[PDB]
Amino acid sequence: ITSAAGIISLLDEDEPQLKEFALHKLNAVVNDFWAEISESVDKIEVLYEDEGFRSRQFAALVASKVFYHLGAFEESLNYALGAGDLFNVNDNSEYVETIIAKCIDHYTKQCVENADLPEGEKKPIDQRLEGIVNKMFQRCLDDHKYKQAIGIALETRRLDVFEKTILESNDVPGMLAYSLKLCMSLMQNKQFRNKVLRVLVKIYMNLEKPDFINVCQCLIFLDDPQAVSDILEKLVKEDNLLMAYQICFDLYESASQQFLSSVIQNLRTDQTLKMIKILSGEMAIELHLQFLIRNNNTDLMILKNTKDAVRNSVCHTATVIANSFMHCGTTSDQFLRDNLEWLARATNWAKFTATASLGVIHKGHEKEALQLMATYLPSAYQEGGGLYALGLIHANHGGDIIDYLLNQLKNASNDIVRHGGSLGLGLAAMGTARQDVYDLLKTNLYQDDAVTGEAAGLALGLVMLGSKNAQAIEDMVGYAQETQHEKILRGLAVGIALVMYGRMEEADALIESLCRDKDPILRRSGMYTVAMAYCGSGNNKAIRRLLHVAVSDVNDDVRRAAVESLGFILFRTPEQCPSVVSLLSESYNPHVRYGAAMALGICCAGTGNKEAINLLEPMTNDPVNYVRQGALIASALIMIQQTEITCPKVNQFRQLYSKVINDKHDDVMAKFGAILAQGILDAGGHNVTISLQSRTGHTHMPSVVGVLVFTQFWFWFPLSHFLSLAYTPTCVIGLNKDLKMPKVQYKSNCKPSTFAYPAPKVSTAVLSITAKAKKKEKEKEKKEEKEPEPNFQLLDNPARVMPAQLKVLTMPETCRYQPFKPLSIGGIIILKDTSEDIEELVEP
Amino acid sequence: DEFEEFPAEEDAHVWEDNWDDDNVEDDFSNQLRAELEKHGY
Amino acid sequence: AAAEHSQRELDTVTLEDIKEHVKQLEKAVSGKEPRFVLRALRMLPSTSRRLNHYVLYKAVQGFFTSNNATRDFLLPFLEEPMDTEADLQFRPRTGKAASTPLLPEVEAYLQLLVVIFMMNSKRYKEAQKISDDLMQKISTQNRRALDLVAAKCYYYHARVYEFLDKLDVVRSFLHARLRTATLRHDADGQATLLNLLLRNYLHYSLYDQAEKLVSKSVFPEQANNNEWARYLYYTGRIKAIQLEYSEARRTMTNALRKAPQHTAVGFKQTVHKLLIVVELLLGEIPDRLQFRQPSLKRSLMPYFLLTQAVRTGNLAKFNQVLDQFGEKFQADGTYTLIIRLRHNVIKTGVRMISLSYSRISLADIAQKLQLDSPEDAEFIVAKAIRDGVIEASINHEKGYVQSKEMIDIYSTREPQLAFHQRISFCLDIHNMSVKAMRFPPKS
Amino acid sequence: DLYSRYKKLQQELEFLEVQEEYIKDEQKNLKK
Amino acid sequence: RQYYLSKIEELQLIVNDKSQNLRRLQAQRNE
Repeated sequence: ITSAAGIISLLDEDEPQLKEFALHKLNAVVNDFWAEISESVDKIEVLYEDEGFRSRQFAALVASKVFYHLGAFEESLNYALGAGDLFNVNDNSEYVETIIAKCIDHYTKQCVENADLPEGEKKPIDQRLEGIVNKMFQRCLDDHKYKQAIGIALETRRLDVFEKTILESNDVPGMLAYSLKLCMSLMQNKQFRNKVLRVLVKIYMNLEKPDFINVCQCLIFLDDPQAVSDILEKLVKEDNLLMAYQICFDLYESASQQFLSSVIQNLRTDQTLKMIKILSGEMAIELHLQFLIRNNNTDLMILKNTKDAVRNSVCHTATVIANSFMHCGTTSDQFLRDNLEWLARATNWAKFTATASLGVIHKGHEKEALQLMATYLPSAYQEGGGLYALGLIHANHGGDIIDYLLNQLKNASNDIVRHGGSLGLGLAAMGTARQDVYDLLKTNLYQDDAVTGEAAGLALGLVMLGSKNAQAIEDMVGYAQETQHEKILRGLAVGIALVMYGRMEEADALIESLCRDKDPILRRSGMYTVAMAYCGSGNNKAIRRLLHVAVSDVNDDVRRAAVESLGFILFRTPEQCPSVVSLLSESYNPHVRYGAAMALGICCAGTGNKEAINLLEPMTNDPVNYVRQGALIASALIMIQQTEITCPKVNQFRQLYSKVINDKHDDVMAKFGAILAQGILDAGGHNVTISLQSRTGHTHMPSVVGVLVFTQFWFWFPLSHFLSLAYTPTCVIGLNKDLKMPKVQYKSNCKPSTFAYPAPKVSTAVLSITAKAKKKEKEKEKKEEKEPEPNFQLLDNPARVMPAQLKVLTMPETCRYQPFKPLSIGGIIILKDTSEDIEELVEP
Repeated sequence: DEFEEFPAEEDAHVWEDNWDDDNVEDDFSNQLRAELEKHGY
Repeated sequence: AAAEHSQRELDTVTLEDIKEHVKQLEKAVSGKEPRFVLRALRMLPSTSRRLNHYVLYKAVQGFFTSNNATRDFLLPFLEEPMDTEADLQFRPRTGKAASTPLLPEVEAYLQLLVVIFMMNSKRYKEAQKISDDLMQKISTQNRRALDLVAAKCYYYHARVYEFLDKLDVVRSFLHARLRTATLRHDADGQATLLNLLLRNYLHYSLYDQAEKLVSKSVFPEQANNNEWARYLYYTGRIKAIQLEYSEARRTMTNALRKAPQHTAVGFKQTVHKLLIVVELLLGEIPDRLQFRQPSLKRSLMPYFLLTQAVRTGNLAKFNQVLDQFGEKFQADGTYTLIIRLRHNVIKTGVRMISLSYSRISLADIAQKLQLDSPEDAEFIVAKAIRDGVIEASINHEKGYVQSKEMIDIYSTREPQLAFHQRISFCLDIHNMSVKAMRFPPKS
Repeated sequence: DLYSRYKKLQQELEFLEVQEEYIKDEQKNLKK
Repeated sequence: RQYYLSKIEELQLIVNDKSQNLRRLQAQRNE
């Protein structure tokens, strides 16, 4: 029957043998009578506590089971761990399942702490506890699918098992791709991220034919320039070439200029000259330039109805900035050439935007530009504009242009020309960290000429981009709480913002020091520094730091830079973000509402989420003028390159943009969003898209910087063009050899139809005899009586495919020539050339 | 939710009845008759 | 027959009720709210009846029918109807839905209905095989919602074993099955299992074993009213036997207050049975409005003659009642408690004397309680004073039991403390109301 | 998918906590 | 594989109540 618990009387006795039969028996009946044995405890505990008992390792099991039944898990593992063999190894019963769950649950907590303090101070880990987990680790390895233990592997650090799991049978190296993706996306410790990456690279190298595409992509995050340099050299010496090219062509499309400048330098220490030529970015712009020029199609009609609808207000700058988008990187300045007298209807600063607008239009023009800029615009503003215009053409890639810009900035009127000059030089040597440029930029900043400062500050930040230069941050801020001329602070606010781009923990002091300064401009710079320093990784700590200021702080400008700054840090996961701001976007002060729209815009770079859009739908009717302005821009920013089929509101907004612009009694500010929105929708002739995220999951430093300084257009219209940086041609080049541009014919998967390139009184009753005449008149009338569609688009190497359709693209298997780098991710890819008789060269 | 687990295992007088009523004792007049007679004599 | 035609109409409506349950059951699984199931499970007792063999067959031929072995398990265990004229194919699962394995909620729900029908059909073993397999199915099933549907089946499974009249085979099973819930932070399943387990314990009189289980275990505070009422009775039964009388009344009266207004004529019958006997042993004459109530009128009439005995204190009358009605008490499981009273009738009269008199001389206490000697009362007078049935002090210098001089409480801190327990609950009610408020995710 | 579901869920919980904290603040600040 | 899935199935209940909670707090706010 077993309806009693007097056995505990046996354990009260003194015969060591008699205890064993009692202790054994309880463990055979503890699963039911956990009650009485709970009061025993000490009795069973002392048996294990005593080192002389013959079967102590059995005492703990029974005692551990009693505690597991009772529920004090904190003590259940302790005794479970003390025992061995029979303790839990059985790995069969529910009590085992609950104890093992904690034990592997307990293990991770220690290991996470240990990896924090590995300088000998690391707290010890019990071998039995490690024994059980690794036994489990040895269990999870040999049981079933390893794509699970890997997750538990990296869940509790333990890199050894991580390497063992993937290196083990692992079915296929496909689980390596699964692990890699998890390491990039769902890893929140950089120090671990580096350690995970080292494992992922090391597995890459030992492979028979190492995946060069992933390894270089893996390395970039790991920040290993020299390591990639040696890889490049061996690939060349092994006569790989073909695979070497994409590794270079994929490299320039993700890495930073400092990374490249270092990687290029290693190589210098024939083909390598080709390698240098393509890593520096000569080729990408040229092909990207050849694409946009060859595939350009901008509907000039949209501008015309906006140019004629302009009431001669300050929206003349809007149309001058609107077209810059509609022809960014297209060299098709027909509109400015065509409408010339009107272009001159804007004077003073707008002349500075126009002169700049020419630069963005010739985006990525390179060598011809230097003369090109002097030809059209050879006036303090105009000359200041041209020098700023010159920088846009050579943005991120100045090289030689920097030396000319340095010389030209020095010789200037110490006015607008200096303002444009610093912005141009800063943009040109963006991230170069060059000391020579930085020293000159400082002198202009120390000039303290107001308008000069607003550009020197940004130029100071951009040149020091991501450098963490202790001198720059101390120097930049030291000017902030020591200068009048709020304008100079406005540049410095963003200027010191970009100096901390992507460190993501490294300073975290400017983020806290700035957020406490009384000067509201510096606060905003502190909030932006959260955006530039935490771009991508949606650190829940920061997002809580930043939403706080947007709800409590008083100076409304900081509040906006609070809500807006969310997007930069949540942009890697556009799903969460349309929910976080969904309620911010109706806050009582219209400034916070504005931040919601820009937050929604930057947040959703190019996705037609239709969830962010619907939030902006009601906003576009908002009573405040600037809340409305941001709404359209935020809508237009997310809705770039998307046809009514892709998102069912794109065509709805377009007529709303037309209606707002063509209206006469809306404030100019709403119109400025309208005009700017028009340019966003058709930027680059429907051939570019804005996506801060890089093709391979990286954070695009040129693109992310572009939006942040663009959002600072509320304080300066001429900054507006900085969004040109965020336009990445959504293109796939079929480059097979170094220079060959074969007329590859490859196909897509537009299922039900094609999309992409879009667009090119009353009868009075008189009922007396109306019906009788009509009914008699009818009597007189009687008397009188895609399946083969595009998605097989025969497109040259410059074929425009939007990000959503980079996957539905069908490999050019039908064509004799097929790509060797996997042709499903847009960009520049190497066409795997088939047998001889190579032809179809394209070089217009 | 009848608790079928616990089995659900003349005097139709309306008035609510108090404990003291059940008490069995001789009528009041006989008490006073005794009490008055006892102290009366 | 039109009775069955309404029955199949009842079947279809029960199927529609089930389909409502299954659609709600399938609703909760994808609705992300286990609350939905509770509605279907409360209709369960209502839909528990009103079903014959055609009901389940068409239900199981309407539900499931994925060709799964499930059909092969309960279809044989229930009589199958003939080629009925009204073959309303009630398949909430159509093709792919049939192809998709039934969610652990609906399958148990349908299987429980078979289990219920098994009970309704007295087929506790086919249900046993059904049910343990149900458990053998739901034992592995680890969802969050199935714990609810599992909890209902458990008591029925405990109930199927309950009619099986073993209760030890499930003593262990319900004893271990409980531990599965607690290691899941599950709310309802832990509650339902414990009550069935305890009923198991009292049914064999292992009060010692039971008293432990409540000692270590913690009953989920956010528990079903129905369950909260049950656990309070079983704890009251345990506490009363353990001689913790004063707490027995507080829980039992609280257990009674939680009875489902007017559905459970029985539970109110038994609790009142203990409350009346429990109260007597503590020295309080129970409420008279009890013994006149309709449902408890004849049921408690056996206890009625007792409570009249205690107030009368006529021991000869008290023994006479135990001689006659005593035997019936055993079945109620109370005879033992009454036996305590027989040698405790003196306490109340000691309370009656302390409630009215304030300085009664001991010799007088002996006269008014029938105590043999003035000396004997002293131990009893002190003892009642000692045991906190009185609030008096016996000044032995001159043999008078002084009662405590009562104070103006409103000027002392008692009223504030009584208001605190009140306000804390009142504020908590606001938080509990506001805390849920179940604003549906704005559609 | 055993690990995959795990990180998305825990990330959601951590992020939903931030929404709670912000909303708790804004309710307080609005009351002001 | 069982513990790794039971753990996700309890954190799922907690997030579920949080989501129902966040909806309410959004409702208390917008009013």
